[PDB]
Amino acid sequence: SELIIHGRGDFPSSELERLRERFERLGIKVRVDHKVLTLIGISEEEAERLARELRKRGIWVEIRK
Amino acid sequence: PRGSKDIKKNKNVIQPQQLVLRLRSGEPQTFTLKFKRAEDYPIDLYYLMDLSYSMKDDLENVKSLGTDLMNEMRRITSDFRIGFGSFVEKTVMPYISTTPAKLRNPCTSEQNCTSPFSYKNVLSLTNKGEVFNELVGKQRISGNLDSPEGGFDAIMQVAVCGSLIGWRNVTRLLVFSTDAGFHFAGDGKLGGIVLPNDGQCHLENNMYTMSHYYDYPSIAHLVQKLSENNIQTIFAVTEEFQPVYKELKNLIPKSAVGTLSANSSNVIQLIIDAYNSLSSEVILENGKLSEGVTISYKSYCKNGVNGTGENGRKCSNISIGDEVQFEISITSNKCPKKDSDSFKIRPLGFTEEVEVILQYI
Amino acid sequence: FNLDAEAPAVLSGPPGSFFGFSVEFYRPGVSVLVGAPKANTSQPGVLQGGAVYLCPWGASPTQCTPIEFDSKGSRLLESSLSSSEGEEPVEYKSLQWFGATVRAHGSSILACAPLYSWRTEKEPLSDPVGTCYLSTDNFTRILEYAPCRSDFSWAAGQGYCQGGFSAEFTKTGRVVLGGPGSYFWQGQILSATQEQIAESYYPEYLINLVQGQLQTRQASSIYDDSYLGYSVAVGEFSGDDTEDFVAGVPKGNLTYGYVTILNGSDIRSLYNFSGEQMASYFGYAVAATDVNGDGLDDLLVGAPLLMDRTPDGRPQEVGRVYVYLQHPAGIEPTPTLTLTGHDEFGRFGSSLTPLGDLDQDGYNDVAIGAPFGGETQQGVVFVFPGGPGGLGSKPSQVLQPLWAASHTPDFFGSALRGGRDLDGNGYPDLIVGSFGVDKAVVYRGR
Ligand SMILES: *[C@@H]1O[C@H](CO)[C@@H](O[C@@H]2O[C@H](CO)[C@@H](O[C@@H]3O[C@H](CO[C@H]4O[C@H](CO)[C@@H](O)[C@H](O[C@H]5O[C@H](CO)[C@@H](O)[C@H](O)[C@@H]5O)[C@@H]4O)[C@@H](O)[C@H](O[C@H]4O[C@H](CO)[C@@H](O)[C@H](O)[C@@H]4O)[C@@H]3O)[C@H](O)[C@H]2NC(C)=O)[C@H](O)[C@H]1NC(C)=O
Ligand SMILES: *[C@@H]1O[C@H](CO)[C@@H](O[C@@H]2O[C@H](CO)[C@@H](O[C@@H]3O[C@H](CO)[C@@H](O)[C@H](O)[C@@H]3O)[C@H](O)[C@H]2NC(C)=O)[C@H](O)[C@H]1NC(C)=O
Ligand SMILES: *[C@@H]1O[C@H](CO)[C@@H](O[C@@H]2O[C@H](CO)[C@@H](O)[C@H](O)[C@H]2NC(C)=O)[C@H](O)[C@H]1NC(C)=O
Ligand SMILES: *[C@@H]1O[C@H](CO)[C@@H](O[C@@H]2O[C@H](CO)[C@@H](O)[C@H](O)[C@H]2NC(C)=O)[C@H](O)[C@H]1NC(C)=O
Ligand SMILES: *[C@@H]1O[C@H](CO)[C@@H](O[C@@H]2O[C@H](CO)[C@@H](O)[C@H](O)[C@H]2NC(C)=O)[C@H](O)[C@H]1NC(C)=O
Ligand SMILES: *[C@@H]1O[C@H](CO)[C@@H](O[C@@H]2O[C@H](CO)[C@@H](O)[C@H](O)[C@H]2NC(C)=O)[C@H](O)[C@H]1NC(C)=O
Ligand SMILES: *[C@@H]1O[C@H](CO)[C@@H](O)[C@H](O)[C@H]1NC(C)=O
Ligand SMILES: *[C@@H]1O[C@H](CO)[C@@H](O)[C@H](O)[C@H]1NC(C)=O
Ligand SMILES: [Ca+2]
Ligand SMILES: [Ca+2]
Ligand SMILES: [Ca+2]
Ligand SMILES: [Ca+2]
Ligand SMILES: [Mn+2]
Ligand SMILES: [Mn+2]
Ligand SMILES: [Mn+2]
Repeated sequence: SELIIHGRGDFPSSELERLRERFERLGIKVRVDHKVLTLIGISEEEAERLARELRKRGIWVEIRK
Repeated sequence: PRGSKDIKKNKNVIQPQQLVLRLRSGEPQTFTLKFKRAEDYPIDLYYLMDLSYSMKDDLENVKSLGTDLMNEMRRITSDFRIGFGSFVEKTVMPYISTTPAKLRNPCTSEQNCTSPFSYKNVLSLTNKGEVFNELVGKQRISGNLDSPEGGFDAIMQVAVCGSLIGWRNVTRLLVFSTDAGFHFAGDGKLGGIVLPNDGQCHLENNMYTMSHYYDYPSIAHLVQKLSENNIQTIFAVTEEFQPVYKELKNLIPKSAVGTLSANSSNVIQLIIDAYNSLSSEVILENGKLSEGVTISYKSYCKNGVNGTGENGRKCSNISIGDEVQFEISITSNKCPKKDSDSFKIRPLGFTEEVEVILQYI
Repeated sequence: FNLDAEAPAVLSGPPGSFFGFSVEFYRPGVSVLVGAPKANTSQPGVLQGGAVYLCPWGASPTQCTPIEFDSKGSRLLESSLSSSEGEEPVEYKSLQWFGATVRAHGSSILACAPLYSWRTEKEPLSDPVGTCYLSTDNFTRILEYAPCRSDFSWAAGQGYCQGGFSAEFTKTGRVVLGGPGSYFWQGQILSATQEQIAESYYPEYLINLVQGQLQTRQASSIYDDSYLGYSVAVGEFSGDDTEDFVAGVPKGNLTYGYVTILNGSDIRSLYNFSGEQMASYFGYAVAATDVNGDGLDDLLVGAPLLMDRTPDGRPQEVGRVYVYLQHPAGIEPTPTLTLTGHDEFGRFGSSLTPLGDLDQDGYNDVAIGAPFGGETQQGVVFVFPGGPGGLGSKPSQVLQPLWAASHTPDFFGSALRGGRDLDGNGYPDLIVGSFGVDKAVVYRGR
């Protein structure tokens, strides 16, 4: 249902800024408290695909049902 | 009969350089000596740059800052020494992912990164800037787990490792770059490290090896060693972490905090201001004096401050563009020999010197 | 002033084993427990697994036999012991610092292993959750309690929890554990009674969820690197009889640090106590006792790295200890009294402990450690007496090691524990850890 991305612990914030820009360009709403980027209202298949891609990139992400 | 005075040869800025004195018994002869400092100060600088994974966004700024700093050192002073080092964090379990795969490349799998290292002295101090530009350009990032980085170990080793780093008896500077906070003493207990940092130099092959054996140093320890070695620290930290390092600046005397960005004017301006504020002391010496001859000194320091006796030989505050005036009186109780004599009066640690010729009637 | 410092009983363990790193009493007769983080163990394939030594009292204190809390070595991995090439331990018990925190209450014992780490089945990541064993009813049965060994794998969750870093037993037997490294080093306080652990125990599955467990919730990302739970203590601050938790946060507020008081039934923060100086470890060690004898517990907070200007203006590292007295309305935010060290790099206030009514005047006393104090930097332990106006500002007694200084620091006074009538003569006694030279001296009150 929801995808969480953690840009913390010795990680360049420019990465999180560019992911926020990329997802926002595709119309998926995005919010962030300080560096915890999350996606709201995303389908299960799309969320799983994005999570797999980001894990391949090496970012730690979590999926919430 | 009476004494006389005259100057043989004089030069404009040590204004008088050759004069002859026709002394007499019981009649002092006094002459003036004007000094103005013109030699440029010598300077040493060591640039310490973070290289944790958080530096990926800021690496270009660090490199450009290095080149601009070298250019300013060349432009401002004719004598300069420059070198640099790097650091990420202690190499123990809580601070680095210790799985065998991630020792090879703690960054992401796609990227290639060098393995972590507590501290690596890349280049000892040297007077040639071309190697500094060439070698800084080859640096590559390295990975680490926790957001704070172990820079204080690097600062400790740089402060205490005198000969290996190449520090000399000269004004010293140390530019520190980082995108994240800092560890300090007491953090090592998480990784089972409890021995406090002894402050000794444990560099082997230009690398810190006892990172896993000694805890981080406390700020008081760091302050003590920096003050002992007379190193002025300049923190070229990112705009994000300005408040924490500003609070740190109060504890450490004689330091300033700049801003790290594509535009590097702030830290350069701090360097120039630090150079301009330097000052020296002028102390006048003289060669061995013949018996039956006595000398005295007077000092006219800046702001009208004046001294006599021993204080006449010394002026404890002088900077570029400043000048001082000395009054020296020479007296003789007899005439040891008809033939004249030559004596040299020069300030300590300078090449320029005065020659005085004494004649006894 | 009556601790018999002329010839205290001395205990010694194997060399280079950090014997005496953490000490505690035991009284199911009476005996003294000593932790040995680096001592070798007989379990197979474990290098420096660590052990806890039981040194009985009354007889000649010279047995000091170890306790076989565990015997199985590094446990293997299911689906890799067979149908795969080679073995792969699922948990790495080597260098786990077992026994780094020995706490006992009645017949139960808790021995935590902060550095225990384990490779997950889903992915090969290895993280140090830490684990604690729990003996119950005089070693009748032993339960492994590892609440941070949950399904949240990486440091983003409870992966790097290092649970069991600091622990304490409440009056009702409820266990408390301080995990500093949970949630990107935000820290976490975990607790659950012995009954709940026994009910939810299931050794077959490495991942077990204890029913009724209480734990702090994850906070915003701004609070990273707080190290909450670096040091833990318990006292009655909420007015109700239920014991309330106290947790140290040495790096919570721009490294100034603070100490929190958590409700003992919900873990909702009740008070905050800000630090004084940047990077001082305000919260290195905490304690709660009734120093002024009013009947309400009073907080004490350590700060070893605090520096102050010398008489000539030179800054020096002395350390400081603060005292907050609980008025009937509620604890004040400012420190009612502060005690400062004298030795440079002394780490004064790095280990606190109540002593009970040692002087026997109706007022409780307190002992404050100083691992690197003294002329030779061997270490020193002070004893500050209580009184109606609060804790006295002049140490009543000063305790130093008898043996000559070696080539390495002794860390004398780095771990203390007192307030139990060990000798049985009706006065409290003190145990001082000296793990630098692998010794743990015991003092007795005349
Ligand atoms: C003593 O000092 C300490 C340290 O300053 C204080 O502790 C911190 O106080 C702050 C402020 O009160 C806390 O932040 C608030 O936390 C609560 C509770 O959050 C938890 O429960 C939520 C229940 O709804 C839950 O949603 C949260 O989880 C989500 O959100 C967090 C973000 O925190 C996110 O990281 C998670 O992944 C989840 O997505 C969490 O489990 C929360 O209700 C508050 O939310 C407010 O948010 C905005 C402002 O951010 C506001 O507009 C809203 O209306 C809402 O009120 C806020 O996040 C913090 O958690 C405390 N702990 C720490 C470690 O920082 C303590 O309070 C002081 N005590 C005293 C007595 O002074
Ligand atoms: C627990 O037991 C293990 C295994 O017996 C001990 O391992 C030993 O550790 C020491 C130091 O870490 C090693 O010492 C080195 O030995 C070589 C040759 O033996 C010597 O040339 C070196 O100078 C150094 O002294 C030692 O090899 C190693 N193994 C053995 C069998 O001793 C470990 O030290 C024990 N731990 C404690 C706290 O006693
Ligand atoms: C960095 O920014 C500062 C301020 O924005 C620039 O400062 C100006 O520099 C020019 C010459 O480079 C001067 O003529 C101006 O007087 C300066 N103004 C101020 C307010 O400082 C600086 O130039 C920038 N750096 C670079 C390399 O362009
Ligand atoms: C509680 O357990 C301890 C540990 O076994 C008992 O103390 C001694 O343990 C050693 C083995 O380590 C035995 O050899 C001794 O015989 C034990 N003491 C006695 C008096 O038997 C202890 O006895 C146990 N508690 C009780 C009440 O027996
Ligand atoms: C600490 O928490 C306890 C409960 O966990 C509070 O005590 C009572 O809790 C019940 C519910 O369990 C409430 O209905 C009561 O209202 C609580 N008592 C009061 C006086 O409100 C206790 O209040 C909490 N501590 C503080 C200081 O509020
Ligand atoms: C967090 O730290 C800040 C900075 O120390 C505190 O803000 C003020 O800090 C100064 C220190 O120079 C104190 O004199 C003030 O009293 C502090 N302000 C207040 C309102 O007390 C801030 O208080 C700290 N907050 C917490 C929760 O620890
Ligand atoms: C110092 O000497 C200068 C030069 O003679 C004179 O003008 C000035 O008044 C003197 N000041 C003092 C304080 O003696
Ligand atoms: C030292 O000399 C400089 C320049 O001559 C002057 O600005 C300064 O006031 C003098 N005194 C001190 C204490 O720096
Ligand atoms: Ca309560
Ligand atoms: Ca009280
Ligand atoms: Ca008393
Ligand atoms: Ca007694
Ligand atoms: Mn970093
Ligand atoms: Mn960055
Ligand atoms: Mn780090």
